[PDB]
Amino acid sequence: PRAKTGIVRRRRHKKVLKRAKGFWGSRSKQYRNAFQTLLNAATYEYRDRRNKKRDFRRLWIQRINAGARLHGMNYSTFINGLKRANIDLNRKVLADIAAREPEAFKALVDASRNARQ
Amino acid sequence: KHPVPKKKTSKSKRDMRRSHHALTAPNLTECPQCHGKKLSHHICPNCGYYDGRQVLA
Amino acid sequence: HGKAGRKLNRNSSARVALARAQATALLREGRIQTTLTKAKELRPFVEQLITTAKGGDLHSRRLVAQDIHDKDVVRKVMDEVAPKYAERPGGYTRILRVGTRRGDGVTMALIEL
Amino acid sequence: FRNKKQRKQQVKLRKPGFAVAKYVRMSPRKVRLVVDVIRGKSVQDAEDLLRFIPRSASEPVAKVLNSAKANALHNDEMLEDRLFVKEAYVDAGPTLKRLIPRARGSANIIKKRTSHITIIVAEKGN
RNA sequence: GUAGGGGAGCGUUCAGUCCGCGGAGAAGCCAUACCGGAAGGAGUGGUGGAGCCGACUGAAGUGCGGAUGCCGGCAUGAGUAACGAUAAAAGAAGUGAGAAUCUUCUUCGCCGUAAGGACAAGGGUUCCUGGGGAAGGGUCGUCCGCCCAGGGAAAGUCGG
RNA sequence: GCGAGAGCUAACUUCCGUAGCCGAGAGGGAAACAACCCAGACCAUCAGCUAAGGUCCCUAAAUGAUCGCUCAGUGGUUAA
RNA sequence: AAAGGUGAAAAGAACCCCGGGAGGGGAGUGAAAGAGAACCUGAAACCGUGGACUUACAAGCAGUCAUGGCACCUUAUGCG
Ligand SMILES: [K+]
Ligand SMILES: [Mg+2]
Ligand SMILES: [Mg+2]
Ligand SMILES: [Mg+2]
Ligand SMILES: [Mg+2]
Ligand SMILES: [Mg+2]
Ligand SMILES: [Mg+2]
Ligand SMILES: [Mg+2]
Ligand SMILES: [Mg+2]
Ligand SMILES: [Mg+2]
Ligand SMILES: [Mg+2]
Ligand SMILES: [Mg+2]
Ligand SMILES: [Mg+2]
Ligand SMILES: [Mg+2]
Ligand SMILES: [Mg+2]
Ligand SMILES: [Mg+2]
Ligand SMILES: [Mg+2]
Ligand SMILES: [Mg+2]
Ligand SMILES: [Mg+2]
Ligand SMILES: [Mg+2]
Ligand SMILES: [Mg+2]
Ligand SMILES: [Mg+2]
Ligand SMILES: [Mg+2]
Ligand SMILES: [Mg+2]
Ligand SMILES: [Mg+2]
Ligand SMILES: [Mg+2]
Ligand SMILES: [Mg+2]
Ligand SMILES: [Mg+2]
Ligand SMILES: [Mg+2]
Ligand code: NA
Ligand code: NA
Ligand code: NA
Ligand code: NA
Ligand code: NA
Repeated sequence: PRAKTGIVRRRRHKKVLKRAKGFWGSRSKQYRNAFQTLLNAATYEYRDRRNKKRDFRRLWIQRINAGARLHGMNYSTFINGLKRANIDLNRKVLADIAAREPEAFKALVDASRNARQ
Repeated sequence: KHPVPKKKTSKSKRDMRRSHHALTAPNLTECPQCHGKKLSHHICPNCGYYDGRQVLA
Repeated sequence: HGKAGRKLNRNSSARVALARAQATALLREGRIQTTLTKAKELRPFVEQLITTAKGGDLHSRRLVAQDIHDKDVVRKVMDEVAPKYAERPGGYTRILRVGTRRGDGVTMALIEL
Repeated sequence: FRNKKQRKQQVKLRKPGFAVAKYVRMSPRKVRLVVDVIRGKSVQDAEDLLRFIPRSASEPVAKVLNSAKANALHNDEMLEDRLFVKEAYVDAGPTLKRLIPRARGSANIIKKRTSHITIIVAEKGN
């Protein structure tokens, strides 16, 4: 008994191709180039899952030291002034606090200075 | 053949090239004799006039 | 540059046999249609030819016969046409452009007296 | 409604103002060049331009324009003083492959394209 | 985690068996944001116009991006190079749905120990007449050595 | 890298001994960079601590503290 | 070498419209013309028309991640 490859290769291929959306060129229309894009695509996806965390952390920091600086301190001094006191252990989300509620974050700064010198 | 191209050209490029291929529409006039549209500084191919009538209808 | 003075379409004997053939033709038929360029080229040649023939002296005739190798026509221009064109400064030839063509897509025109 | 069968016998499906010249011995691209000038404009104007455009696709494009008008007027009973080229376009037809002898023994293949010039007219509607 | 070894499965065709679906419509194709750990599977809609899922089991022409792979179709080079000897041609008139390209006329030009004429070899209706304009014709074509029908080829002594 | 031969105590040289890595090893650092330094990726996360390295700006992080050096742009190519 | 397929059966389009034609639009036959005779299905490359969101100081393996704007809400008004 024979067994053509009928319908199989079409579906596989279509699954691949349907992945290609904002895909410029023949990346989105010719199978091979599509699949091939999908390799390096893998690479980027997987690494970016890990990377996005680095990114965000950086973001939050970049805000936090700004807040710090708005009063007369910095990020080093500020976080450190929450380490000396087991009191404040926010760390995460702090950026949102310096971005939305200024007064609160002022209070935190004042606390940091008070738990240092 | 020395005059060979490296890669095949993209739809995109190959069309940008053609962005200078649009024919100009003949600016036509209204003939003051047989109300037919004709070509400026030429003879109305319809009635045959051009200040009085020259060609055979 | 290229600031000369005439047209050419072929060689040297050509533009001649042309201007002659066409001059003869027009003189004989009084109006012909041809390519707007060929027309433009013919205008002054033929105008000038009327002015030669427009003299009456056997000389003027024998001059005209150098171009018009057709006797009936030389007689025509000489004794009929020239005479008639006696009072008008110079040159009664005009060109009317018809329109584009199908064979080659070339704008045609009518030259006439 | 019903289902997919009944709708078939209850409606025949008409094409208001539609003409097609299929298989025209010309390459689509040129004819595109000609059509482009009529894209969405008075049918009168249309007829007038085709009469002066020095291209030869002009002819068949014209013939089809007219056939459309003819349809809208006799089969669709429209008002010709309000007619215009709603939409028009040229698709490639089958191709004429010809074997053209080249130098040194090798041969090539000339590709003689055809065309399905279609054009569809319509009342302006303000 | 490469060569490599081991394990569990998906998918396809055929076969047996069982449960079945199908004109109010199968398979196939087309769309989709749902499900599964993967191979994949399903719902709905569109197209279609006859047949075909699921489960279990058996057997294989069983899974493709590559091999300057094979077949086929369609692209790029691009409206580019070319249109096949540098013996140019012009006007009028006619026909025609449409003429630079066909017909006629009057000129012009080119071969003329040929680019004239007559035979052999070879090609086989290409001849003649009247039609035809799909393809062939390196452009058009109303014309053609192309298409169609009809006709034409005559030996006692010229060839055998 | 170390310990030798060969080679001019030359070569991204060659030939042996031994350790590590690459080969089949992602990630961080060294601008970029197989090997070097730090570290061995089961999967998910808008969580936290560190290593090698750094903390003016272009990327995250003290234009940080105290005591010295260097008038050179040395740092940011070499010797008698 | 390659080349299969109208429909149950030709009833396979009388007539009219554009056109020399080819081709097409009506009408009628038929369950169906979304079967029309270079007619079962009609995938992909490839060509084109319409629409939405976009693009004429930036260096682009053509992605990936994150955010914003705009648009649409048939597994689907908050998830996308
Ligand atoms: K017909
Ligand atoms: Mg981390
Ligand atoms: Mg000479
Ligand atoms: Mg009915
Ligand atoms: Mg049936
Ligand atoms: Mg096999
Ligand atoms: Mg291949
Ligand atoms: Mg190559
Ligand atoms: Mg091929
Ligand atoms: Mg050009
Ligand atoms: Mg070029
Ligand atoms: Mg050029
Ligand atoms: Mg050329
Ligand atoms: Mg040549
Ligand atoms: Mg030539
Ligand atoms: Mg010629
Ligand atoms: Mg001689
Ligand atoms: Mg014979
Ligand atoms: Mg003959
Ligand atoms: Mg023909
Ligand atoms: Mg031809
Ligand atoms: Mg005999
Ligand atoms: Mg070595
Ligand atoms: Mg190896
Ligand atoms: Mg880096
Ligand atoms: Mg820390
Ligand atoms: Mg440290
Ligand atoms: Mg910083
Ligand atoms: Mg220096
Ligand atoms: Na000359
Ligand atoms: Na599916
Ligand atoms: Na290793
Ligand atoms: Na370096
Ligand atoms: Na578009």
